[PDB]
Amino acid sequence: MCDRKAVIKNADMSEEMQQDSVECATQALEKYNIEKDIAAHIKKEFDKKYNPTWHCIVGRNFGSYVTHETKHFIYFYLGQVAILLFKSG
Amino acid sequence: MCDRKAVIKNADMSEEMQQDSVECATQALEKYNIEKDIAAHIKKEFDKKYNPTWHCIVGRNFGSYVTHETKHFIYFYLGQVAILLFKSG
Amino acid sequence: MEDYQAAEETAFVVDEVSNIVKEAIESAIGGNAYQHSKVNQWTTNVVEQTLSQLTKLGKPFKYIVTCVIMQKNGAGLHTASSCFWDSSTDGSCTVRWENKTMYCIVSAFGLSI
Amino acid sequence: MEDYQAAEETAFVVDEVSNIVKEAIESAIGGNAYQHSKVNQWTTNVVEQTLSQLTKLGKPFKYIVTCVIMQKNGAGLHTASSCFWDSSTDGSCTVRWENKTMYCIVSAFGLSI
Amino acid sequence: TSDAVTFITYVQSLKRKIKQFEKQVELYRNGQRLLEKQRFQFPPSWLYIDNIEGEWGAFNDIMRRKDSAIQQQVANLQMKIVQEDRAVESRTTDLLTDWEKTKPVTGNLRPEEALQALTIYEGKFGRLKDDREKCAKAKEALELT
Repeated sequence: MCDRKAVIKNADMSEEMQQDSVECATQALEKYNIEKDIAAHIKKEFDKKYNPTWHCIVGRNFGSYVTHETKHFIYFYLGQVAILLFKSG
Repeated sequence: MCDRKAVIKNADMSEEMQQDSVECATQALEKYNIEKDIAAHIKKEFDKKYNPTWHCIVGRNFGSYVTHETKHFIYFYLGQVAILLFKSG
Repeated sequence: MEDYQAAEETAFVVDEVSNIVKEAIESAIGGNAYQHSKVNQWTTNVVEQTLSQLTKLGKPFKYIVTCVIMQKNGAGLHTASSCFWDSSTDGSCTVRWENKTMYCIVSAFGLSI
Repeated sequence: MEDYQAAEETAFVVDEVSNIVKEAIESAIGGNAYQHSKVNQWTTNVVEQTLSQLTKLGKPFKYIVTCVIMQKNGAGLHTASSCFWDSSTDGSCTVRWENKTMYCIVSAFGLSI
Repeated sequence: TSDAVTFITYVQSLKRKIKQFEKQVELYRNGQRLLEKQRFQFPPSWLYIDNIEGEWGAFNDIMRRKDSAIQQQVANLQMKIVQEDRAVESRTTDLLTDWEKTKPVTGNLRPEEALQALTIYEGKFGRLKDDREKCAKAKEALELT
């Protein structure tokens, strides 16, 4: 298992939800290959667990300011795969 | 004026304010060189105009899966800049 | 000593009623988030478990259990209960429970037979 | 014939209690919109008026009045209540009222003394 | 629910049209393709294809998710209509008995007071006929019962 480390850039949220994000979204990355489909995983899954409405973005080089509910913002790098995920609903 | 033709790749929105998105993103791109700040300006302008709350991203190589408010979703291109703006939350 | 024990047996203890209601909410709701279609289902389970435990007490009083399930969307929550009974033997307990997305207030009333 | 009249007099008339509840709600609330600072006063006034008119009946019923007020923001609301008494004597009545921006659910319980 | 099942019938009438519109979009999504490889300068108010195709796909998905679902839960509506038309038949029998009793065919009755009594009867009989025809039309529109 390649330790693609959840090196963290921006976050106001629980470490537990941080790192749950980390495994399952890494799971997203592992079976699939496509950024939008990885997003489909990650956003659908936290609409399952941490409830809607989540919003996820998978890429490498972007600028995103959004509004997120308190303790609901994760934004970090998994390899060059930049992963942004915030709740808003 | 650099004629950056816009092709909107997805929308649930009214056409007038879709062209408002086009024009506002044109002005933001002409004003700022930081993609973060492009998103900043477009998102603030829309929150001011049609009442919060939106989320905007600008990038090049990106996918994203989102749940949005009806008539409150747009995703277009200006030049080489993919631009997304939805309302949820 | 015997009189005090008999009174405590026949007295409406607020602590145990509140614990029963909390256990009922935990078993029927627990960590689940709010869905509009199963509000009937958790309300039924909460009230049923509460009344079942209360009648398993054997403690000689008529019971009234009411459950209000509300969603965290900015909705204000207020439950007021002023009543008329014999205060020395009849009692009540309001248990207010929260998760990340829901209010649940269950009011229990016990009245003398 | 006298026995029927006496039984009705000691019966928990659900319609009469519902009428008292709706009159109390209308007197306390009326057609005013939502104000979170006014919810406490509105609930207290509804409950105290319901208690006063239930006591003015003179029936040997301990009366339990609960009020729930929630401002319309699309939130589906359910209030459920399953209880235990001797149903041949005691009764309950749930009155739900709503206007453009309000829901108010009032539960009144009469238990034979 | 009559009105509801009306729209339910309505939505069936749309289904074929959906397919129709769908294939139009198909032909459309072909022609507009030529549009870009015929070097068209797309106007700003001109809405773009992917926008509408995405929202239309979402349209079909939401319709087939919720309208279908609400269509299977019709058994409660079925029994509601059933008991409604039993009540209609009962009221029709009551009106039959009332007509047999009320026959003013005797001439000793003062003609215009009996006329107004027959007018009350005809008003309630018209209401009964309206109820019967409404129940029959709701039954045939729902067409599951």
